[PDB]
Amino acid sequence: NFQKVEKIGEGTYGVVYKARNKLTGEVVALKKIPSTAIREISLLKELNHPNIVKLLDVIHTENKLYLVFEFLHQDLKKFMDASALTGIPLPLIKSYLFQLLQGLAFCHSHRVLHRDLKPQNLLINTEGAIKLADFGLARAFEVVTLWYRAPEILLGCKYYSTAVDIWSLGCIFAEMVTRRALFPGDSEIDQLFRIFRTLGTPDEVVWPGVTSMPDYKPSFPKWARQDFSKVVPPLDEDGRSLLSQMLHYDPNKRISAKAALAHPFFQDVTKPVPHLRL
Ligand SMILES: CC(C)c1cnn2c(NCc3ccccc3)cc(NC[C@@H]3CCNC[C@H]3O)nc12
Repeated sequence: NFQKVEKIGEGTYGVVYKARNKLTGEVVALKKIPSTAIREISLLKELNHPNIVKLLDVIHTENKLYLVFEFLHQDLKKFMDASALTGIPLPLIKSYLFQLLQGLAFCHSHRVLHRDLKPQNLLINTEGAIKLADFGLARAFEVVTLWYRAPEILLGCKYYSTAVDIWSLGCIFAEMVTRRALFPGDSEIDQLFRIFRTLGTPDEVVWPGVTSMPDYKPSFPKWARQDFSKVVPPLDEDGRSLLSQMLHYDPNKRISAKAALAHPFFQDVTKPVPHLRL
């Protein structure tokens, strides 16, 4: 029912093609991937928001799974690699952050988490919109990147909360601003140790219950924190204050997406259009 145009990427969950529906003329992203997955995925069809890549259809046929998504022309990694010499301008960074926080406040209010936010999962159009892609696919179901993984996941917490998406988004914010990934780990311990080196080794004072976590070891080295002004210059004081609340160790103290939308950093938010080369 779909004509493959080109290979657009390769996810955890299978390979993705830009495709054309032969009956409608519609251009879509076709992703080819147990009764349990079916019901979860079908619940995603109703989870609709302008800052979430629209799931158009779930095609369970000939004992196979295809997800048909809205197509967007560009991802945030490629826009960042392409914006490398001058950086993404601040008003655009802020507008993308604000829109992503809208999409997360939406999903989280419906008790749906992403779990794997990353620049390659954040898709942009020519209208200045940014959208979350693959929402809900990790709960429904190449080396997987760890750079955006929240410390409670890395510490083996089995029951992650919406706080894990705020951490990832925090990491992406820092990266848009500095033009470098914040925590580029290449293994779980390297990832954890890069977080500790920047934010301090967490203890019982900043994160109660931490030393009881499954993969916590008393033997972790103990590094002191660094100042956000060393970590993300040239971000201003409001952006630094928001980021630090998005990067709180304790997931219970981490700001929510809805509180983050009220933060003074967003007082002058606007919706710029990007210069996009397609
Ligand atoms: C949510 C999906 C299925 C969708 C809709 N548009 N789009 C684009 N568009 C950006 C793009 C366009 C042309 C060439 C490369 C990338 C890229 C893309 N890449 C797939 C990766 C692997 C699976 N999960 C999402 C992403 O990490 N997935 C999607």
